[PDB]
Amino acid sequence: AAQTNAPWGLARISSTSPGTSTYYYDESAGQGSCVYVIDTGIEASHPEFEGRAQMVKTYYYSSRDGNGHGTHCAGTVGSRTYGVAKKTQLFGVKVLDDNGSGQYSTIIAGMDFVASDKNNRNCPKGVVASLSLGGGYSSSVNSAAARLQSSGVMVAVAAGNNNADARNYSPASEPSVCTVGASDRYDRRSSFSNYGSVLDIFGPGTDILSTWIGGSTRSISGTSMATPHVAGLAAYLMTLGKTTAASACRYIADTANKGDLSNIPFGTVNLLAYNNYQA
Repeated sequence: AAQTNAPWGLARISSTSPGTSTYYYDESAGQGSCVYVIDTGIEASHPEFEGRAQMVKTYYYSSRDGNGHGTHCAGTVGSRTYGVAKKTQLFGVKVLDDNGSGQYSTIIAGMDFVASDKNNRNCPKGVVASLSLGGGYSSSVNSAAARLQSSGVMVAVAAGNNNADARNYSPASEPSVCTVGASDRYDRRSSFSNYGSVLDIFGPGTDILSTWIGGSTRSISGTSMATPHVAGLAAYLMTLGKTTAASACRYIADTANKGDLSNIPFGTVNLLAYNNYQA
């Protein structure tokens, strides 16, 4: 399938070259997979989600996304226009308040929630969790992400926006999850993207158009935007039967566009997420 005039990041993940504007993907489109978006919530009523998004948990007085960040990330996973996996099911877990902040204890509870809650959902092609969040190093946050992954969920986490080594941030520094850095439309490392040995993959993260609250759209930048590209890609590849939750990160790295990014420091992988879809 071909989506013309797609956001640059969607076009990038199906291309061997930057500078194109059509997204190419297998029509299965993540059907039968599920992606949990652990964030500020999701505006499930947005027409871009086509009824495929729902809130499953909040730790606050509402499950509504009063911020926009979680809606944007969910849109990159799975919205009809802005999403990688256009037929996946989206489940929102509101661990972040409407100012975008959350206590680590609530974030940990949300991760353990997903590990159990997947047993209450129908995801025959597999389960992914997208974590566009993080703070300073925490062994307990890392361990929660490790448990979620161990439980059979493909966990993708943002590397962080500190232009520094991700070793000092969590859950970015957890080895067993998929830590995602950000690139721009010219195949440069995004100027804010963290780096380091713990990164597994880069995805589009500068000037990413997606859904926003109030039934709107907007373009924002961050490793928070790169992470859902990878989460959606995992869901898409699992639906195709090309990988599994336990190995999706390594499969994405194995099949990535290699050596095409600039300003990647020595010791950080030079790998850009790629669906290898051949029409």
